[PDB]
Amino acid sequence: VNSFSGYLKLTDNVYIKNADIVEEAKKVKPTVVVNAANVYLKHGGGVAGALNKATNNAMQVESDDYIATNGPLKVGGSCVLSGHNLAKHCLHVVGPNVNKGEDIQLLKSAYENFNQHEVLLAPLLSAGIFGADPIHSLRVCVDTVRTNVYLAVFDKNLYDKLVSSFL
Ligand SMILES: Cc1ccc(-c2nc(Cn3cnc4c(N)nc(N)nc43)cs2)o1
Repeated sequence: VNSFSGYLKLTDNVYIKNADIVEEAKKVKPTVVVNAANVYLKHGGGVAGALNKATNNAMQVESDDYIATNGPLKVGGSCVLSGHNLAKHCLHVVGPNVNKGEDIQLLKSAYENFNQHEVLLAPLLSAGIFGADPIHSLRVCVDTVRTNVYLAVFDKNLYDKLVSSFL
């Protein structure tokens, strides 16, 4: 038993809520929050910009040091860094961004990173400004992640469609 509340159950291990991921992380302070990162860990917009802003740019400073030491992530890849004031840890995961010509098939590889953590709060990968269909995205999540994932979907219209249009 944990501190998540108000989630709709999708499968044995997947849950969903219409929530801003920043407000949810501040309220729950989970062990792991997932960031929808890019390979450079440049947290400009979407989930990444919003999480970074809530850490007063400390996430960006820690990320720049990580890149200066290790180089960029892979599309489909991840790294674990601090969660700052929002979580114990932040799992930065790079879903494919279709507006940059990135391969949609790498979305499954991105979600595989979640399996290294028993419980996560996370956004839908490659949704929002990353330009994938949040619904194909939810199907890959459900068919790939085996650990306990609490999804936050910010857009009410999108949430209603995903909960409805789910097979
Ligand atoms: C077609 C359509 C309508 C809305 C959207 C998008 N949603 C996202 C993901 N996202 C961005 N910011 C946040 C945030 N603060 N909280 C959560 N849970 N998700 C976030 C990217 S585009 O796409």
